[PDB]
Amino acid sequence: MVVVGLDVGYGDTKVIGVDGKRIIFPSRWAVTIPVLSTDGGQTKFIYGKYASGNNIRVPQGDGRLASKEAFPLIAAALWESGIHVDLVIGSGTPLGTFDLEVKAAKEALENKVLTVTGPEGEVRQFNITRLIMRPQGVGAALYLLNQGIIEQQPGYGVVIDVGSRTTDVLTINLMDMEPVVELSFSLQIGVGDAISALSRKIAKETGFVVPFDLAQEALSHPVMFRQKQVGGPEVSGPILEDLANRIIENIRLNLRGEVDRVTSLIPVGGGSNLIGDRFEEIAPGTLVKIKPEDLQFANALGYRDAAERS
Ligand SMILES: Nc1ncnc2c1ncn2[C@@H]1O[C@H](COP(=O)(O)OP(=O)(O)O)[C@@H](O)[C@H]1O
Ligand SMILES: [Mg+2]
Repeated sequence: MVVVGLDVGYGDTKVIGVDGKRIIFPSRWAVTIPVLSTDGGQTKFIYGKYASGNNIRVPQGDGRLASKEAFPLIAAALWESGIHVDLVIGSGTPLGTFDLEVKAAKEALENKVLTVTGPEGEVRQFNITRLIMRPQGVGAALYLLNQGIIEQQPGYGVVIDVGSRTTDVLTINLMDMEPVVELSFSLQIGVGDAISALSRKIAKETGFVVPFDLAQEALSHPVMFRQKQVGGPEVSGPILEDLANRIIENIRLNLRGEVDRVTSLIPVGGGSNLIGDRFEEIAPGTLVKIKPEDLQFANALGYRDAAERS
């Protein structure tokens, strides 16, 4: 058994390979720097950073592995995973739809054989034995439980997963690491919002259209496109505080009175890299320390862990 843990998110796909190497390609694949192929040859796509264009595929849901917008990424994951196989895949999808979405994922990948072709004519064949699935938010909880960054006890943990499109909050009861369904939800407010809050912002003062990835970067660090130096953090406050507040307010709205049973607050996901610390005020000195580099990967890391435990 090779074990991979995989997290195909609207923005980035995240994968954890052999001896826990961390692959991660932007979640986008257009048909035509590897061309790969699930059809043996007939068909062929670029993925990741090197797909630019108009007829460009993307995920239309978080954690939707049975989706036809997802396959070429999964395929592309098992590529960069580094099998020198018989793999188990550990993954997640949000709690709201957790059950349906597990079902499709098993139909589309359990006991099936993804056959795939890259440069200089190379076949690789993964037989997928099983699919372990855990809700998004739980993946990240475990991994931190395994690392001792959190521990079991009385009270409730709140994993706040800042994503690219959605912010995904999962209230978990520490006694038993079981999610509290009624106290668990998804905002449709992510990082893009801060991004576009910026691309938009540029032209409405500067002049041209500032494209995706400079815009992404610009949230955390300054930029240049056409010898034009647009972007930077002291500007970026007025955005990310709103992004942050919107997220925060919306959490008080959902959680309420029940914000008193909260012992740990657990910023996770890529965006906690900008507005993470800002989340203390929901319930202060319940924050839980996590290495910046571990934030986009807490879930995948935990989906794989889960995979081994069985
Ligand atoms: N180290 C980084 N520095 C600044 N921002 C980051 C960093 N890593 C991730 N982010 C931001 O958080 C965003 C979303 O996180 P992520 O969960 O990876 O995407 P997804 O929404 O697909 O789950 C990223 O797209 C990126 O803009
Ligand atoms: Mg995500």
